[PDB]
Amino acid sequence: GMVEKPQLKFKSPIDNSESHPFIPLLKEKPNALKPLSESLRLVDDDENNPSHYPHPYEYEIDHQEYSPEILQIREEIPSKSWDDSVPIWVDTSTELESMLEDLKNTKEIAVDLEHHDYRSYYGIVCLMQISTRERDYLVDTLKLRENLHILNEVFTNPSIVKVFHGAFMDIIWLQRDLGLYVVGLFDTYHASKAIGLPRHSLAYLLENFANFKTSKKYQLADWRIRPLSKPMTAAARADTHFLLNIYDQLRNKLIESNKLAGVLYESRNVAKRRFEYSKYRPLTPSSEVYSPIEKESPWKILMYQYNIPPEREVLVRELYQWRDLIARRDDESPRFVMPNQLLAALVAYTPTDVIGVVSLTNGVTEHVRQNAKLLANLIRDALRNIKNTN
Ligand SMILES: Nc1ncnc2c1ncn2[C@@H]1O[C@H](COP(=O)(O)O)[C@@H](O)[C@H]1O
Ligand SMILES: [Mn+2]
Ligand SMILES: [Zn+2]
Repeated sequence: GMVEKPQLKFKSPIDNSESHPFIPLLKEKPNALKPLSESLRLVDDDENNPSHYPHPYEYEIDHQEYSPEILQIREEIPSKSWDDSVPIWVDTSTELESMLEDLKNTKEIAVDLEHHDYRSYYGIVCLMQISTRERDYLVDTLKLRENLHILNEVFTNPSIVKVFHGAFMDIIWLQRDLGLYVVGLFDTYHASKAIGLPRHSLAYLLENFANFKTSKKYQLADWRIRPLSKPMTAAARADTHFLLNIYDQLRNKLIESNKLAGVLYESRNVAKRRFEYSKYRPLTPSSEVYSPIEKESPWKILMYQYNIPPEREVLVRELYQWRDLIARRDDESPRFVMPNQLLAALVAYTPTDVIGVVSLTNGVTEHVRQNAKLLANLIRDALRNIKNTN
């Protein structure tokens, strides 16, 4: 019901302090063209972007040649009958070792991930789905967070195609939490765009090429929950179960129209994307680097102007910074700690005692309840500074 925070069980404790640029969790580097040595270094300051570590597989992604059977129009392979097998649950190092052995014997695999960001500061990968032509695997990325790095042997093997649909964030999530990278990517989203299909979503593809109606009733679900519910297990399996066949049809159509190279180019760039803490994000925002984005109100005085008075912007900002520090401290998301509507509510009514803060017509969060005095003090200070100054 309450769902105990899975972070508590991680072997390596999370760090939201952000005292340095992101450091790749990679310790071993298979399918390497350039030693891991030249990898873990640093790219000292510059106007464009401040000191940071580079993408450990950037070289191979540019140099590693593609498997020849990707440039060939081949007979497509139908997805396996859904009922002919059960998804294989993987949450043990041994189960993980056998799946790995199995993945090494493929020409291509379909991959997907499920993520959670409400009860975590940066967020956490809760599930990984991997399909072969024969079976569907469901990987518990919470319980095997520290072990999953061994999949790099396949995820970076250019001889095996890894099919994802719109992997722009997956690539980010894979390195940030599991130190996994991808070399040999084929993005079906970029494939759909190149061909010019009317719609480019996974759901559109599943409905038209696999006759599977999808449900947006899980892109808001809590993937941290163990065990997975039947309907959630089915929805996760569906993201990769039909993908290899969709891959065949799109690949062939691309070759047939001479647009494959462009898709592979687009895919290599999705794979080269690097993760960095907002504190060290490059000045000019680009699609080559990902830094945490605020899923809420515009930094400081929001545009959702709940009729936010003039003199009350210092207050607004202190609330924002306070919220962020607490979120980072307890490793929670800002909205869990205090949603903008509530932050706005405090600014609008400016309660100055505990009673005023907890009885806010809007209702209150646990963090605001536990810090009611601090907030009432913070607010009282803000007012006094107003009546004063001018
Ligand atoms: N519509 C959405 N709103 C919010 N988060 C989403 C949405 N779609 C996907 N996500 C997040 O992205 C993860 C992967 O979704 P997908 O790319 O559709 O497999 C989910 O488990 C969510 O954490
Ligand atoms: Mn996905
Ligand atoms: Zn999914």
